[PDB]
Parts: sequence; C-alpha cells; structure tokens
Amino acid sequence: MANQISLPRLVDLDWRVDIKTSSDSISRMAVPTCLLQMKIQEDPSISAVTVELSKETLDTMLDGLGRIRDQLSAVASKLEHH
Amino acid sequence: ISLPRLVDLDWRVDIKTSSDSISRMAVPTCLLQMKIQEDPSISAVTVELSKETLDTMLDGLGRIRDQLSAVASKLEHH
Amino acid sequence: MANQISLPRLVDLDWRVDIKTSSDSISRMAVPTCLLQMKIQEDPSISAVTVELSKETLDTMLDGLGRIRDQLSAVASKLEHH
Amino acid sequence: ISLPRLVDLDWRVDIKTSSDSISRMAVPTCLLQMKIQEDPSISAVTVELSKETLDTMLDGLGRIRDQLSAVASKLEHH
Amino acid sequence: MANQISLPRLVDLDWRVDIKTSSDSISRMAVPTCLLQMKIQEDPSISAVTVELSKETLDTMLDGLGRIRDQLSAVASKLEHH
Amino acid sequence: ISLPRLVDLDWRVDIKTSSDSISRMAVPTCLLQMKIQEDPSISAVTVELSKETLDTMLDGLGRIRDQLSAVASKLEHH
Amino acid sequence: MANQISLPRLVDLDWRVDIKTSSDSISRMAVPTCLLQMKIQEDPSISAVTVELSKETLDTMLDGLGRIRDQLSAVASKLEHH
Amino acid sequence: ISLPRLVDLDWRVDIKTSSDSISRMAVPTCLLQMKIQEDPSISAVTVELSKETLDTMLDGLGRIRDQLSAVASKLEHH
Repeated sequence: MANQISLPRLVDLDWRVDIKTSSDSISRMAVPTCLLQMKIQEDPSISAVTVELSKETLDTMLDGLGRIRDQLSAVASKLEHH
Repeated sequence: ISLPRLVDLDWRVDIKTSSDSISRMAVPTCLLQMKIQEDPSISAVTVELSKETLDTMLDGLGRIRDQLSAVASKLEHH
Repeated sequence: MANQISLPRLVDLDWRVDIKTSSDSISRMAVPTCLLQMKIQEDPSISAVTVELSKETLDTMLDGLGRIRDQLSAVASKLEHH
Repeated sequence: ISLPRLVDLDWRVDIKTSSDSISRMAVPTCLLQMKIQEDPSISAVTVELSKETLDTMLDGLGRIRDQLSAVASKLEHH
Repeated sequence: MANQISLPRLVDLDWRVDIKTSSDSISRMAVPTCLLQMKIQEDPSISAVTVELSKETLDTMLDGLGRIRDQLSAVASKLEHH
Repeated sequence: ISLPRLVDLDWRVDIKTSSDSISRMAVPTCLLQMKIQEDPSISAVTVELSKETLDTMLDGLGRIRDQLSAVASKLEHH
Repeated sequence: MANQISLPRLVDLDWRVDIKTSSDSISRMAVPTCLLQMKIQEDPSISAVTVELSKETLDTMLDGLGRIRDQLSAVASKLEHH
Repeated sequence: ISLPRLVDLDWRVDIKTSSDSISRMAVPTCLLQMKIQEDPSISAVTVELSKETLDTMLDGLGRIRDQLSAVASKLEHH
C-alpha cells in the first residue's frame, strides 16, 4: 500500500552536558560527556531511549547521518527524473 | 559506571508511496537502526526518518558537538 | 470451561510495499519488499508486531494458512457428523 | 539492515466449547504461533484464530502477494 | 514494617478445557488439555499469565499447594501458641 | 506447538506483621514462585498468597481436575 | 544543556520485615529478612523494584551510600571554591 | 525460593548545570546503578540522586537496619 503504517517515529531529541571523572587519566582529570534522550513514538505509546555519548561517537554519528542525507537526496534526484 | 552507549548505526533508503501527494509521487524514506550496548545484550532501536526529521537531527547533534567542544576547551584552560 | 478466556486475538492486519536495494546483485538493482503490521489484542492492551516479508516467505505463509484452513474444515466436518 | 523477519509458522487445531451456541455445539479453533527472528533471540507471537479470521487473513495476504508481484514486474520492465 | 507493601497478588483464575491431537500416539488420538489463565495484580497494573496444563502437572500442582496449606496451618498453630 | 508450561513450583512460608489486626498478631504468608517454560528461557512468576487465597486456588484447580478427568473418560468411550 | 532531562528518579522507598526459615541451620531456626520496594519515576511511568535484603547486604549498601554522600560533599566543596 | 537480590552497587558523581539557580551555579549529581540478581540474568536499575534524596535514602535504610537488628535480637532470646 501507500504510507499509512510506518515504523516508530523519532519525536523528541534532548540532551545534557555533564562533567565527569575521566578514565584515560591516572590523576583527577575532568572530561565532558553527553546524556542524549530520544523520544520515539508509534502510530501515543511514547518511549524514551537515553544514551551516553562521547565526542568521537558524536562525530561518527554526524558522519553517518550526513551519508544518509546524501543518499536520500540522490534518491530524490533520481525520482524527480522519471 | 556503564550507562547505555550507542555502538552501531545502520540504515537503509527505501522508496515508498506518498500518502499526502496529489501527484502520487514516490518518496524516499530512511529506515534507521541504532544499536545500543549496556553491558553483549545489545538492543536495537529502529525508527523511520524523513529528510526533514534527519535535517533537524543533524542540527541538534551539531549543537551538542559545539557545546561539548566548548566545555572541553574551558576544562583544558581551567 | 467454555470459551470465555482465550489467547490473544489478531485484530488488525496492514502493510506497505517498499522498493529497496537488493542484496542478491552486485549492481544497483531494486527489489520490492513488504512491511507487514499485525495488531494483536488480549481480552484493550493492543500490541503491534511489524515484520519484513519477501515474496517467497509470503508464499510459504499462504501455503501454511491454507493447510490450517483445510484442517479446520476437516475438523468441522467431523464435528457435524456426531 | 535487519528488520524483524517471520522465520517459522506452527499451529494446532483444538476443539473447544462454544460460548454463543444455543446447541452448545463444539467448535474448532486454531492456535497459531509465528516465530520472528531479528538478529538467535527468536521471539514467538501466539494468537487464536477462528475460521473467519483465518479466511480474512488469507484474503489480505493474497492482496499483498498480488501487489508485490505487480511491483516486481514493473521494476523488471523499468 | 507491617504488611503495607506486598508482592504481586493473584486476583483471578480462569481456565478452558480443549481437546487436541495427542503426541503419545502414532494414530489420530484425541486428548484433553487445560488452558489456565492467572491474573496477577501489583498494589491496578494487572498482568495475565496463561499456561497449558496436563493432568499430571495439575495433580502435582495440587500436591504442592496442599503441602503449602499444611505448612501455613502449622505456622498459624505455632503462632496461636505464644 | 509449544504453549507456555508450568515446570516448577516453589514456595516459602514467612511470618509478617498484620496490618488490620487490633491485637497486632503476626500472620503467616506464602511466597509462591511458579517457573514457566516456553521453549531454556524459563520465566518466574512470584505472588504472595494468604491462606484464603490458597484455599480458593485449591478449589478451582480441583474443579479443573474433575472436568479434565470427565472429558478424558468421555473421550475413551467415544 | 542544563538539567532539563534526567535519569529516572527514585520517588518512593518502603519495606517490610519478615521472619523466615534460615538456610544456615540444619534445624528449624528463624531469621529475619527485609523486603525492600523502591518506586522509580521517569520525567508518570512509575515502576517498582522489589528486592530481598539481608543484614550484611544492608550494611554494605549503607557503606556505599555513605561514600557517595562523602564524594558529593567534596565535589560541592570544590565547586563553592571557584 | 530465590527473590531478587541486590548484588552490586556502583555510582558516578557528575557535575551538571543547575536549572533553578539564579546564579547558574553548577551542582553535583549522583548516577546510581544497582545490579539485581534473580537466578546470571542480572538486571541494572539506574537512577539519578541529589544530595537530599541520598540523605533520605540513608535515613530510611538505617531505620531498616535498626528494625532488622531488633527482630534478630528478639529471635535470639525467643
């Protein structure tokens, strides 16, 4: 059919930046970290997924989502050319 | 302590029928699968994203990136 | 007793047909796939089960459900003959 | 990516007492167990089906089959 | 403290008797079976546990619950004797 | 097919403080743990039972026992 | 960001003291035990975690929570000294 | 029988931004992870605690400790 049913929807994205004790240092060295909360909905019935993100993990997420954006745009371009 | 961590990101681009379109034009959609590890026992969160939701995601995560880098810098000079 | 309690009930069946990139081809070859959503209810408390179906899996489902139909009809026939 | 896939289908035909029947005639019922794999970690969805629900299921899945085959054909000639 | 909090409560017990095809016979031999549904509540938030019971499993359940009854009565007897 | 089956039954008798008693008399209570197998992957349902709830349980399960035996007998002579 | 999102909140703590038969004695020797119920909330959506606690486990919990208190106070002290 | 037992306790002290503060002063917070075993198959309950919630926790658990010790003593002399 058309798009009437669909996989869960990401409907909220929030975050917090904490300072914590690092694990890469023998001494008392503080390092930042992200707490990320995504709220996901099914078409009501909202769930929350909370993860802890480092800088490198965030950069990798950003690269991946950029590649997804590029693939979506290329498919849209091929679709507009019937 | 071991908070849940995003350890993999996979995706697929599908083409589906549009529901709102008068011209019935097909539309691209992203199936996004995030793999979260908690510790083994990895879970998978699957969502469907449109282009606009992905763009907004990117904007928010870039803001997180900038804030994290600013805090890192202020910690280095502290 | 009689049929007052009962196992969960299938109360909705919906689907979508997507075009995706195939895995059986080295080149860029598109293949269709089904997203099937079944809504299941307990006698209220509705849950959703979404699966991805290929053509062959769908044909096998159809064979199985046909065999179930045949067995139900044979049992009904034996029941009408006391 | 690995969306959940139906990997097994099993069933049993029971005879139960009818609740609506004036004549108290016994009635056949199907216990249907679908095994869904996501990847190991297979889950099982169990439902009870009457003959009419099964018939409607069959009709819907046949419609899916026809639509899938039509899309396949239009992709081959595309 | 006293008994203010408590483990989940069994708040409903229902069942059905089905006839099914047996597994102990090569031929078509029908055998009865029980579908048992227990409804369990937390002190609201009701859940349902459905199991399939054979005659022997039911007899064993009955023996176990009888032994529990005997132990509860013996403890009550010791409590009434301060 | 493999419906969930009760495969173990364990219990403990505790003594707790009574909440309704004027005389504050202690009271026995049963912690009941049913182990259910579905197939490995056994789950555990824990409840708390009073003497009266246990008695009612026993009555209901005895009724199930009698009904099952009657159906068995009518199948043997069928 | 600031503290707008947050991990689940502990919002209730209740308990009961039971007498049970001990496992360290061959004879009939009674021993106390704690049933502890913690109610945890997400910012609505309250869940209950019930555990059985022995005296030694409780003492260890108390030591751990005291160490947490000390670390929180030391961090607060370092924060007040800019 | 095997009721769920708390088998590990881990924690982290973070510094976060305060939301109610006029002076925007940073504030310490505790991320607390309790590991519960039921029997293998250990689960993890994570909460965030402020200093006041921790103090109240400590008071309640100390009351439990005193009650448990009093019952132990009255059992020894029983």
